[PDB]
Amino acid sequence: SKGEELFTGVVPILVELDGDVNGHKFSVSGEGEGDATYGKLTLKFICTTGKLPVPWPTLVTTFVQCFARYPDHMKQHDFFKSAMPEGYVQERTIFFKDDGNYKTRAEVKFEGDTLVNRIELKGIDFKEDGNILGHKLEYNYNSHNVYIMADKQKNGIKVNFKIRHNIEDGSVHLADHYQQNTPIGDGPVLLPDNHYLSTQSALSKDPNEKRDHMVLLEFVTAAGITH
Amino acid sequence: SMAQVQLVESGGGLVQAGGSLRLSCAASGPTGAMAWFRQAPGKEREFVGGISRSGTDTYYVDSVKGRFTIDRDNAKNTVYLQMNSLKPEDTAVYYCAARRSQILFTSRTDYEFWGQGTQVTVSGLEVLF
Ligand code: NA
Ligand code: NA
Ligand code: NA
Ligand code: NA
Ligand code: NA
Ligand code: NA
Ligand code: NA
Ligand code: NA
Ligand code: NA
Ligand code: NA
Ligand code: NA
Repeated sequence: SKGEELFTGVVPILVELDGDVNGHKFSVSGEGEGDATYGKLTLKFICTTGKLPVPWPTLVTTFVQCFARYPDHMKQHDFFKSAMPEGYVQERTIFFKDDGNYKTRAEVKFEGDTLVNRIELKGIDFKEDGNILGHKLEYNYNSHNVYIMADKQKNGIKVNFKIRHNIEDGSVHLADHYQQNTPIGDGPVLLPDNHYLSTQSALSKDPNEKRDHMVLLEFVTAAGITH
Repeated sequence: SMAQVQLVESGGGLVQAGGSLRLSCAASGPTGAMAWFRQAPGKEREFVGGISRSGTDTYYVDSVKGRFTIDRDNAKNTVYLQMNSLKPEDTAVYYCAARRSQILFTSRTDYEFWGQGTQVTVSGLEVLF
């Protein structure tokens, strides 16, 4: 395919986020590379406005599912690459149990040879001493299954999953993700049969990075269709 | 899109504690974030300050905040470091550095291009020689 072909090798990534959580404003820039052959994403982010006012792990899902590895028998179900290079809009609402919610709108598209994820994020109704604004999340991440169905209406897909954030007191805080992706271009896209992405992530720190930052590794593989 | 460039440092030199020195650096072509590192003797190269491609993001380590200033000229492909109220502990070999990406990361490992190093010597002696 055409969209497929843009991802046969390593692709550089840029990420830019403008955020407002409970009126608390911030900006993040990140960069790295994706290799959809392995399903691998590696990214580093800094908060360019000072200290991030929310925990880094709450922004992992917001910070490029076109880098998922789709097995060959599933390649006709890969909406994300099929919209490329024109790209897609990715919108979410993320509900933090008994706390506030994020609403995000991103454009994911090629700018030159670089895959760019440009995000606007608005967060409201957070408890000022909740787990999020109180910074009670552990700096880590777990594995999740990302459920994808076509939304033929909108020529795109609808996606839902629940993230498990570990809290420092031993408990777990769920973030209910509702997501829609719609193509930016006018070319045809692949509308998939129901399937899911198996995602796994690991967060770390660059011991030499003086700014508030996050290093993210994601591994993502599609599954749920047989043969 | 950004390419291989060479960095040519100028400025620096010898100064008495409390004085001022300016460093400058010229890239062979356009580049992204630019920064200054320094290597004091028998210590590791360390980040000093830097500036994003656009100039709207700068960052300084705490020990120089308020005394050092950086700015850049994307028309001339240069950057400078104006160092005021210098202290003997600011003595070091200073390196200009750059990266293709616009983003002002601060780890040595994030920078692809390097100057050769320019000596800055700040004398705490009352009589320099
Ligand atoms: Na906060
Ligand atoms: Na997120
Ligand atoms: Na997240
Ligand atoms: Na495909
Ligand atoms: Na996105
Ligand atoms: Na852990
Ligand atoms: Na778990
Ligand atoms: Na330039
Ligand atoms: Na900038
Ligand atoms: Na200059
Ligand atoms: Na570079």
